Amino acid sequence: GLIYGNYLHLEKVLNAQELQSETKGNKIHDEHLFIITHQAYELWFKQILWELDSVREIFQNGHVRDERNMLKVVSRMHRVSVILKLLVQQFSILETMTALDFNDFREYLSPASGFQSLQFRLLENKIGVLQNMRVPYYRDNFKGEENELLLKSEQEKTLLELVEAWLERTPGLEPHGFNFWGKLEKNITRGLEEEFIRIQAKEESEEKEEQVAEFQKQKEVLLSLFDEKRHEHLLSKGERRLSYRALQGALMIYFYREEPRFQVPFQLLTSLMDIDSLMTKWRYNHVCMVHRMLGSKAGTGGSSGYHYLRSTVSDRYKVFVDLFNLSTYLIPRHWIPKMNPTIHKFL
Amino acid sequence: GLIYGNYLHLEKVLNAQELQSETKGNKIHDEHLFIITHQAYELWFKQILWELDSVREIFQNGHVRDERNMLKVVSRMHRVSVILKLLVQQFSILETMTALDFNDFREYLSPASGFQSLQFRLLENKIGVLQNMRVPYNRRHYRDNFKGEENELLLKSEQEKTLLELVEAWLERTPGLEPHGFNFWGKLEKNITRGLEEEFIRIQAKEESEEKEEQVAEFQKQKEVLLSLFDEKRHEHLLSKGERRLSYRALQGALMIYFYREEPRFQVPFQLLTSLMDIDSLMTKWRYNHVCMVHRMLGSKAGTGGSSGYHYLRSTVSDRYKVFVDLFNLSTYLIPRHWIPKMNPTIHKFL
Amino acid sequence: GLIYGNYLHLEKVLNAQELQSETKGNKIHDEHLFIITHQAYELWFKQILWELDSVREIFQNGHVRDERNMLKVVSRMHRVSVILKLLVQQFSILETMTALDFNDFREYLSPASGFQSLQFRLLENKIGVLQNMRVPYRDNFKGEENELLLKSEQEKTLLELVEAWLERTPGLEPHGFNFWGKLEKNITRGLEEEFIRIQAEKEEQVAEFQKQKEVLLSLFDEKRHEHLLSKGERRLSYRALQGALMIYFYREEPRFQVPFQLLTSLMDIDSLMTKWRYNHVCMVHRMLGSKAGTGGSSGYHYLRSTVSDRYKVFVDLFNLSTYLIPRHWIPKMNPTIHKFLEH
Amino acid sequence: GLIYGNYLHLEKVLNAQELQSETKGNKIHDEHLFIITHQAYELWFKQILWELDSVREIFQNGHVRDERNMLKVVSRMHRVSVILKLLVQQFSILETMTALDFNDFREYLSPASGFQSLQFRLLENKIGVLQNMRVPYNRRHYRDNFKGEENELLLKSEQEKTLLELVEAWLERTPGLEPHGFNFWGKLEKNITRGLEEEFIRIQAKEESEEKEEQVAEFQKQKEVLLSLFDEKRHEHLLSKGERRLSYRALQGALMIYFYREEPRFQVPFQLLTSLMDIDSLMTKWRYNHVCMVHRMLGSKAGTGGSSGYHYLRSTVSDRYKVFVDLFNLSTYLIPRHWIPKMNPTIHKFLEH
Ligand code: HEM
Ligand code: HEM
Ligand code: HEM
Ligand code: HEM
Ligand SMILES: N[C@@H](Cc1c[nH]c2ccccc12)C(=O)O
Ligand SMILES: N[C@@H](Cc1c[nH]c2ccccc12)C(=O)O
Ligand SMILES: N[C@@H](Cc1c[nH]c2ccccc12)C(=O)O
Ligand SMILES: N[C@@H](Cc1c[nH]c2ccccc12)C(=O)O
Ligand SMILES: N[C@@H](Cc1c[nH]c2ccccc12)C(=O)O
Ligand SMILES: N[C@@H](Cc1c[nH]c2ccccc12)C(=O)O
Ligand SMILES: N[C@@H](Cc1c[nH]c2ccccc12)C(=O)O
Ligand SMILES: N[C@@H](Cc1c[nH]c2ccccc12)C(=O)O
Repeated sequence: GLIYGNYLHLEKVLNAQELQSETKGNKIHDEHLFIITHQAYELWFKQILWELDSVREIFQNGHVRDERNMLKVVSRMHRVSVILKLLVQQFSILETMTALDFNDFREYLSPASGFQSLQFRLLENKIGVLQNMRVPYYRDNFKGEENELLLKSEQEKTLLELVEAWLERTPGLEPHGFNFWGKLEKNITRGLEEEFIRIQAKEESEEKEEQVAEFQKQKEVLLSLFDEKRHEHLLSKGERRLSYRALQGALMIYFYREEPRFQVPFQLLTSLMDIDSLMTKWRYNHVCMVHRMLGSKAGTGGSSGYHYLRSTVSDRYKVFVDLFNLSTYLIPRHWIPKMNPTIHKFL
Repeated sequence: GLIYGNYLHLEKVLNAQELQSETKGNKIHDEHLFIITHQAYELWFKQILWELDSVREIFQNGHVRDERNMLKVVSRMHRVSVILKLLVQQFSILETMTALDFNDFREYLSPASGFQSLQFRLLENKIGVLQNMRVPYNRRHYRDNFKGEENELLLKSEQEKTLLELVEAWLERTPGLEPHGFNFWGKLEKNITRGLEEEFIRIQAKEESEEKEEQVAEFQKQKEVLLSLFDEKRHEHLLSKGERRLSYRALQGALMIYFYREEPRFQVPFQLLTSLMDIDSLMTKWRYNHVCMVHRMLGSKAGTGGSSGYHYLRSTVSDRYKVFVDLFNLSTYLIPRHWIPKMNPTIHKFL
Repeated sequence: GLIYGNYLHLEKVLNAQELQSETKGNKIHDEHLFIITHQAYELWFKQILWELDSVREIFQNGHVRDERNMLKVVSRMHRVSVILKLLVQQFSILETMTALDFNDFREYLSPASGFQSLQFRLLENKIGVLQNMRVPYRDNFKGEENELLLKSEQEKTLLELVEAWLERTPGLEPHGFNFWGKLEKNITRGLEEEFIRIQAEKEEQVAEFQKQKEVLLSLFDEKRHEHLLSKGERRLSYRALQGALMIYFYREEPRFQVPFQLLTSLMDIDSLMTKWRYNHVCMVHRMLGSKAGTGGSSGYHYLRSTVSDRYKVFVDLFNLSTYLIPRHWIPKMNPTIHKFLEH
Repeated sequence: GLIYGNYLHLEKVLNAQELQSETKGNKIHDEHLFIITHQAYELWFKQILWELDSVREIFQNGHVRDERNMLKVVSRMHRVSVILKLLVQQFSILETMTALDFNDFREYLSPASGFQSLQFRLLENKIGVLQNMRVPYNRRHYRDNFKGEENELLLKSEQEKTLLELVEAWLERTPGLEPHGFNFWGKLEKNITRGLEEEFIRIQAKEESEEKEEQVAEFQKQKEVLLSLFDEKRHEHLLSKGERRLSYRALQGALMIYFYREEPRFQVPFQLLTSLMDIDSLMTKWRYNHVCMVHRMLGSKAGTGGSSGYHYLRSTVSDRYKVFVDLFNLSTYLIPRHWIPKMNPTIHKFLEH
């Protein structure tokens, strides 16, 4: 019964290539590569959305609470990063088209543009790209059911929100349990006092002063971790994304990552940072290619082109910026609150 | 006005995903990845066919005679190797599927298989894989997967001039082969004979030892192989055994381009021969990346397509599928620079 | 204060390039690429040995028994896979050397060869390639190096250390969860239940079933395992094989999640090691055609023979995919066993 | 008899791994990966310099004039691209180190940093990064990080002819620019003037609508930009600001090679100009891969080298470091195929091998 071509619906996939250059009586060879490249990107965007929606659902329905499901969650998020690595490398194919050959069919593209990629916007919204923090110069380019899908993607819970809620339930944050945050503040305070005492002991000098100057900056940054009102301020400015408690959960997972219950959660947090890193690399690879194709010419979508695309390579689009910035507060191993054999048994 | 999704016919591309697991009311999540991965490979096969047919046409219609067209030829053949590099890497995506999760939807695939990939067979044929070259199982079982217009397209792909045949005819016309002109082959036989005579004298001069006795036997091996190049009867014998594919005169053209590659008229031609070897290497790396994956997916299990599975696929990782094997094997006959026939001012100007 | 160049000992690393063509009064430009490529490969071989020895020691010193060390074990084995991926890709650099430019300095290399790569042999040995299964190596070494290589053959391999760990896999104990007994029962019921279905298209369905029955029930023949094991065609003990299959089937159970990742990584390393070998083959074919190597091998022909399951140490982890069954056949796990496989 | 290990001097290469964490009696496992990764980069930087210096010399000694050398020049410049491609991908290895594990040995590194990579600075200089276009970090020149011979070597790298200067000189001699010959620049201005006039007449002829106002606006913009290409004084201004790098005549040569790339004598030259943009693109991609990894390693911590760290590195991902920016920006002035000045059989014959 089942045949390869029918199974893969190749009657659709391999009959979707219509050169506008040809339609308008001036067939240009490289337009075919241009079409295929975009169609391959859109297939992989569909796969990323399939994986991403399935992970969002595992969080939203509480399946993530059952830790049996963590291999599936980390495997699928790792799989998204493996797909994004290919999409970054895939620009190398379209770069075998010269700007001069591109120029021969560019006129037939106006006013279509990548601003009309539904799936790219769905992908951005569902990971959790800030709606206000987008570069000043998006949903205007969409109508009908597509506009509806995009609104759903903006209103439904993002991977960021769902990871946030899960980080807020991380074991060990309980003030009457392990009391991670209280102990951490106590240990950092005591650690810094002892570091100062031994800087003071040294003989007055340009070096000692440099050492005091650096200690004072590091002290201010480390203790700023414990300033909740500062966090709330930076939250409202969109410079941070995660709730204060979610930050505590993530830092708990970082410090105690070798504890069996935190091993795969540490892999997940690593994977989320990988996905942000590969999405900005996708953007910058797109940028470097567009510079060769357009120079300083305006895009068919109405943007300044090259200059606009450069502005999207920015932490404005880094959804898990907080997971990166937590590296600001790494401390000597021996300052990390100790685990009692009971804390160990629970993890 | 033109819209992105309309331009790219995404109403077809993004409505072509039907999970057979779901159609039998037992939806398996990873079947979606399986479908997208094959669909992406088939889009790229279609692009390779588009590049490959355009280059076949440039050879067939004689446009290749105008050397203005050589940048276009080498760019498109290089583009094929860049696409094949991505397709080799693309297996890393499907390797994120465990054998256990694959096993949950495999039953819904039978009897469909990669043997029913029309485009993969069109690609093999159009580069110039011959029915004889295919491993016994593959040889006849390959055409028997296709009916109607699909079978018509495969017949055409075998009946029409292959890239091998078209490159061969072009290599036969390589400037410098002309016995009345630069007479490459005559001068090469003379210089290699003279070169071997000087080498035999150098070795014969050496103080007697074990190391001399070794060099003598090694020299005698190299002399046998190098002088065998000029035995056209031996060339024809190896053609019939399928050990060589190119005509004797095309082989001479290939060596001309290798030795004189820096001559301006042979610069892009040398890039093209490099690209043809690249495409053979990447086709066989594609085959071997597929083998390594299938081994983890099936172990010793037989394929849905009817083959032994892992064991069959290993047999396709063979030089019998290497269309431009002769371009690789010409490295057997590389000689010291100072043995290569000199070009005087007259022949340099012509190139 | 520490300085970058001093820290990295670049006084050594960047003063280690001597072109033999230039030493013999005939400097060939592309020999520099040739030297750097091999040196970069050897640095990464050293890094893989560093990771692989550290993981061997975690198994051998008992620390792997502490399941808090599994993240470290899988990260380091995954790191080996990421290094090998780069090393496969790294052939693309040396392939920018034409066979004709290589031919200009090849004469200065004899009789040196890759057969004299100490680290490559150490890597093969330490993963657990056995000397009797090698395609017809220590003859190429002397003194301290021949010594290090004998140690690499005599000391516990990653295959042996993983074998011993797989034998202790929870759920195998006959008095306990009794996985192997339960699995045989369920596959026996599974097959005779399908025969009943099939016997009630119809010709080929009877043939395919008897093929499947024969193979599946052959899994339970321990005598047959020991035969193929002694004949070098299998590598893991029968109990280790049961552990592996336990981890495959129950991989989602928290305590088996990172172990499954580890089994996936061991298969990735075999796959990438053979891909390294095959990329080396594809390049050497263009460089040499049918010429014999400076090492005294047939060259291209000998290298092809190393692209075989003779060199696939974890071949058993691949072949376990032969014996995969419908998931409803897998012995159900009660709340008693489920709680034992929680962290 | 030559031995593998002796040939590759592995007695040096594989005895250069000293963990500072171990030297201070606290050995950290991942410091070994850190050291090997930097050592591999430096081996490849040396190979890039070897290729780059060989190609600089082929231009400088005048051998580039004999067009039989063009396969060698393009092969070696493409080889630099292939190496840089691997170096971009190589960051994936060091990314298998967590920020937590890096934090366990970071203390033993200060005040060493990548600001002290002689070869990275040599590479930047020899391609043609402007010293006055470099981003500052401590109000002083990057070369303050170097002393003695290293400082001298970097000075020579700044002073000696860069790849940009050598390519520039060669572009100025591009056949077809000579006003008494093919007169490319004269014909191009004439053809663009005509092209724009015929384009205006076509817009003038449409019925008054938003579509016309769009086309009139879009047209007068394209008109301004294209005609600007012929303003030599505008080019000289932008050249002094460092917004352009190539002389006006070199720019003409590059555009000649773009438009007539298929002419046999311009085929390998067009490949070279493509390779030069690839190298700019792969160097900036190296910088951004470095940036993305460093964000996870340090967050907003200051660098051992005295920079702001992540924030400073983001500022080097900039057209300040794009040496062949003019080759990219020429795509601004691409025109319809039929506007390109026609080649008669005489110039066709002079641009054949
Ligand atoms: C010759 C190749 C390409 C050129 C010249 C190009 C040009 C542009 C330009 C100028 C923009 C900004 C909007 C505008 O004014 O049009 C843009 C945005 C975009 N392009 Fe491309 N593009 C190319 C290839 C691709 C490919 C292969 C993809 C694959 C999906 C893609 C996806 C996008 C997306 C998703 C956007 C929206 C990005 C954002 O707003 O952040 N582009 N492109
Ligand atoms: C789980 C993944 C895969 C498995 C288990 C698999 C298995 C097989 C098997 C067993 C065969 C031999 C014919 C048969 O008996 O069925 C085969 C052939 C083939 N497969 Fe795959 N395959 C996989 C993925 C892919 C992908 C992604 C492609 C992409 C196009 C592909 C393309 C082919 C082609 C073209 C053939 C025919 C090759 C030849 O005859 O030389 N396969 N595959
Ligand atoms: C032009 C490039 C190369 C050629 C022609 C070449 C050739 C050969 C040949 C002929 C052999 C078989 C032994 C012999 O007869 O000499 C061999 C083995 C080997 N080569 Fe290479 N090789 C090349 C590049 C490399 C590189 C870059 C590495 C990196 C370390 C390498 C590592 C090895 C190793 C480890 C072996 C032993 C493999 C085994 O016994 O399975 N080769 N090579
Ligand atoms: C954990 C990994 C790494 C970290 C955290 C790191 C951090 C930094 C930082 C902070 C700087 C700015 C100067 C400073 O204040 O120290 C820098 C510059 C640099 N790093 Fe790295 N780096 C890493 C890996 C590497 C590697 C593997 C290379 C390989 C050569 C490298 C090469 C450089 C170079 C050349 C610079 C100077 C770049 C410029 O000025 O534009 N780094 N790095
Ligand atoms: N699985 C539990 C506990 C939990 C929440 N966040 C975590 C992070 C790491 C480990 C466990 C947890 C839950 O989802 O509520
Ligand atoms: N926006 C591109 C054109 C383009 C790129 N990708 C596309 C996909 C569809 C339609 C148009 C495009 C330009 O300005 O040149
Ligand atoms: N272009 C000419 C001459 C030619 C044939 N083969 C070649 C190989 C290399 C260079 C030139 C040629 C032709 O097609 O007949
Ligand atoms: N032949 C494969 C199944 C398979 C792989 N790729 C496919 C694509 C379409 C249909 C079936 C397949 C097997 O034996 O398991
Ligand atoms: N950690 C225990 C139990 C164990 C052995 N092998 C395993 C495999 C998976 C999970 C647990 C185990 C041990 O080393 O003896
Ligand atoms: N064995 C290779 C030469 C070779 C490859 N890699 C080497 C490293 C060191 C010494 C020699 C080599 C040949 O036969 O051509
Ligand atoms: N080879 C000649 C002519 C030349 C200069 N630049 C070029 C660019 C492309 C083609 C030829 C040239 C020279 O060096 O003066
Ligand atoms: N500058 C880095 C440390 C570093 C990265 N690479 C190095 C090489 C040598 C010495 C130090 C380094 C930091 O701030 O953490």
